Amino acid sequence: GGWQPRTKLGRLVKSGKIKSIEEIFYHAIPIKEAEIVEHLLGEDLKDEIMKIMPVQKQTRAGQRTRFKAIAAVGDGKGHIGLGIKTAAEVANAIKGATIYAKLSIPVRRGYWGNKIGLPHTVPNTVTGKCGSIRMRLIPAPRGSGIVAGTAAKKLLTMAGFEDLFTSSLGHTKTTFNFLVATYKAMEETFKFLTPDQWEDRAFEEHPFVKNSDWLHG
Amino acid sequence: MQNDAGEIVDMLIPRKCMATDRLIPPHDHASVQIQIAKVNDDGLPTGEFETVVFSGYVRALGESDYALNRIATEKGLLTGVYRNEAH
Amino acid sequence: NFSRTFKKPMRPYEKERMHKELQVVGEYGLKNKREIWRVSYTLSKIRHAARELLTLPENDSKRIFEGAALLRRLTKLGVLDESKQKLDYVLSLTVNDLMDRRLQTQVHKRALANSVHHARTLVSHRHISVENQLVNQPAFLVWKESEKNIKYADTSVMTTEK
Amino acid sequence: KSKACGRLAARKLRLAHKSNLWASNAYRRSLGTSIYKTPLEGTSMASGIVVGKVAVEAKQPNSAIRKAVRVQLKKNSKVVTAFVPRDGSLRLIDDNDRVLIAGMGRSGRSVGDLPGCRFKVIKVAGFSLLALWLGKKEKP
Amino acid sequence: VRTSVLADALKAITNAERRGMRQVLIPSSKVIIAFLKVMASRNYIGDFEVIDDHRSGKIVINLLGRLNKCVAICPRFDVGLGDLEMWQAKLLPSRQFGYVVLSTDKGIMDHEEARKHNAGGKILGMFF
RNA sequence: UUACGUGGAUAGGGGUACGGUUUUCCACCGUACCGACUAGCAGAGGGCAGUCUGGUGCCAGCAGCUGCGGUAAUUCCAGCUCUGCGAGUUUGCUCCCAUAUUGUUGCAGUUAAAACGCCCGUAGUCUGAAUUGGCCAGCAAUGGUCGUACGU
RNA sequence: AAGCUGAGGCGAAGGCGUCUACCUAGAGGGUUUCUGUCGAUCAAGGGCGAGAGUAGGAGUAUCCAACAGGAUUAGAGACCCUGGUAGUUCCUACCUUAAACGAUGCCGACAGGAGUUUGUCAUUUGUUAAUGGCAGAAUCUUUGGAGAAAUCAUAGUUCUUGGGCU
Repeated sequence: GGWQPRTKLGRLVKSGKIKSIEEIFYHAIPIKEAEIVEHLLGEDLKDEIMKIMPVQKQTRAGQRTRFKAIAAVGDGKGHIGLGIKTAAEVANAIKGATIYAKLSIPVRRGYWGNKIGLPHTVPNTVTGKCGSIRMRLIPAPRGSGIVAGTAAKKLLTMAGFEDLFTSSLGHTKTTFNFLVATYKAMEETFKFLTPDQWEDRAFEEHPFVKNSDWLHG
Repeated sequence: MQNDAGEIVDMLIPRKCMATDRLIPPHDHASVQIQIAKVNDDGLPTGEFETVVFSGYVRALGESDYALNRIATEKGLLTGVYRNEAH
Repeated sequence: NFSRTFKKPMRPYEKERMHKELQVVGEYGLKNKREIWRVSYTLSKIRHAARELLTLPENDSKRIFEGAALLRRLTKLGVLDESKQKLDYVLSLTVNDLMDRRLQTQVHKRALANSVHHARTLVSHRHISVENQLVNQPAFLVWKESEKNIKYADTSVMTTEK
Repeated sequence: KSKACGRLAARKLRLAHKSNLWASNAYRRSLGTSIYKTPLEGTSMASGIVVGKVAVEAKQPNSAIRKAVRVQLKKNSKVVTAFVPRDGSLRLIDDNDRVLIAGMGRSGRSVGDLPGCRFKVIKVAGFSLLALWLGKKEKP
Repeated sequence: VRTSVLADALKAITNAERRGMRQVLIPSSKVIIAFLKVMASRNYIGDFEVIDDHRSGKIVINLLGRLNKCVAICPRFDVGLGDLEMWQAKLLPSRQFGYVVLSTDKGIMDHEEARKHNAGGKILGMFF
């Protein structure tokens, strides 16, 4: 019969009461099911195993080996997610990490020089740092292509920036850090307060209290 | 943010905290959106609410209490409470 | 004196870059992978010139003379339409646009050759001319004005000799 | 912070920079010169007469005897060990021939398993080993 | 020792804006008063009160809450119009906002003013 | 199973004249007639296309680095297939980038290498506030008003 | 110079504990005294500098490098035991080093609560106390930021990179 929604949010989506990802993001609600994000962007988003790695706990019998793994969800319009997962099997790790990406999912965008049409780069330079690694995403003029490491480029393309500049620092072999600090950089793009998000608009209705009677009776 | 020939671009606008005035991102799940019932004189509800917002920064410190005093008395939902007295 | 027309790529054995460059060679019917890299390097001198112009003021003496002169030279080559003739659109453009203006490909569009490869053969064997002037060279770059004037040189096609 | 930043303070910055270059080992190696007292003499390729044939063996864990010839050089009249690549090849070289020597390709230092020697034999008798090993040229 | 004021004071204003205060207490001067005035024109700040004490002075800022950093760089580097559009690319994060306060011959004004007036000079810092 | 006896086409490499060409040859640029020999170099564990079959058995050897070889070699020595770049392509030494590992922009110094044992102190670098403005029309350049402070 | 003796005080650091008189220095507080930028940091250069060590006198109780025995051990040049001179104390010249350690250079600003505690002043009769001020000394924390992490109200305000010197 397909997935049965559990929790308040899945319930709205199965119902179809709320349409689009933005409504969820604006209200800052926890996405606790992957069956949500499969539904809303249910077309373009693609799984991409970034890498696998072996990992070794010592024990009294020698070396219980487990496989750590990354995947990365990427709609080409301005969304991204990233998840990591260990398991004993390789398939359980990958099919785990696919789900963890969806649980965590909007990348802000803007123009380099003049406002032209349809934005293609980070609004302002931003750096996300995980552990040793430092990632810097820099404003960049049109038709430059993206430049980074091929680890970072795959994730960036999913984000959808047409052209970008980059400046890595620290111990960039450690790829689980390097990809995360890229993901964390794109998280910081909405944090940075510009002149454009001045004014106050009216606060939108939070979609539980709006639909608080279809939910019950 | 604006395309400049015309139009408006970008999807979604983060709501802004009333205390601090910073942006509320997607993932700060400590963010809060209140409803407070405005009432007719003699305490009759009018079916019309004020929606007060806070970011997860302001709650984390302690101070989101004291903002609710300041913001409500500005809108006209309390008397006393804000401004004096200790001793 | 002299100059280096093509540049070698930064990293040799990247999968995505090599897999990209075959299906530019395949579509436009091309000899080597270096005959891309010159057209990449030709696109660089256009865009590096353009960007510097962009940084300058919107009124400066350098921008007015150069900006009009730059767009004039690209409207010849037939990359920019008159819709897009506004200086920022120079920072766009791909190798796929600039490859399309070459003689090989303009024969094909014309269809005289009948194939991308056939077009190369026609030009390399002295069959094709441009306004009564023979062109042995298979990368001419035609200026839209003269695109109409692509035609058989004479020999086997006109002469009919064995 | 941690340096002079002021407007007139360019003598302090320029002169302190000259000191800190002497910590850097590449500036130190170039400048000392310091390179002249070398068998190569700073030349990539050198030639001269073979003295004989020697078996020098690898360190660890690699158990193997490598076969490097002793060669007197032309210009210095020094002597130095020099590796002979490819299997056979020690048999191709002959006793008391002229040979062209070049570097191990490690920009100095000692390369693989093989300690001591920093030198490989490129040619013998004006021919080249690759041609000889492959056998598209000859020796009398 | 107080090496610089304009350098020092803009640190204290930034530490208020990170924290999210309503007002700040800065010894005052005539460059600090002009630096605050120029960012008041672009509406990054509220509106402030330069009080007397027959002394150096004090300022009480009123913060609007729309401001990320005030730098004040030193030493005070000379800059001249053709040379300037490097110092935009280094100092600011973006291209599309944030201004570079420099004391032109006419007075201290943004880069956007300074190129209009056609007068460069020594630079004080920035804001964004 | 669209690249692995047919079907015809079109060259220039080359050859032979003559016309141009140059002080003279050569070679070029033409014109006409003759026509069914032209690819290597470097690799195929990872950094950065085979777990093929055969020989070798910590031996020969490869290998910048990590590593391979002790009789089952995905790295040796050969064959076959495949890959790269292509009239080019490896190999030495010097040298710049990679390198914010020379740091003005722009590094680091509690424990990883790195804060003089402490105080005085000259050269050196650094040095709080203050001096002719306010007000109106602003889009600026500026132009008015308030203040008259009345020297050469 | 026991006990009093403590995450207590003073001193530039090294360091400083019985009591009395003597000469001497200064930090902090208070100040409707005076001067008016006289300042910050520092190559050279100058002094102070635990304990050991050296030279020459005066001491020589205790403890004690060396040394001498006695045990133990396969051996024991050691650990354990019994004796022991140089040193350990004072005075005059030296030496100039330590895990001389907060392994954290100096001056300046700002950024969070909480109660300890030392000095001193202020308003109160909660006067060997209560609340508050400057200056110290530590601490705690469900606070923010930083860091590779351990952790840190400074190791915070740093790819959102520039207060001043070594």
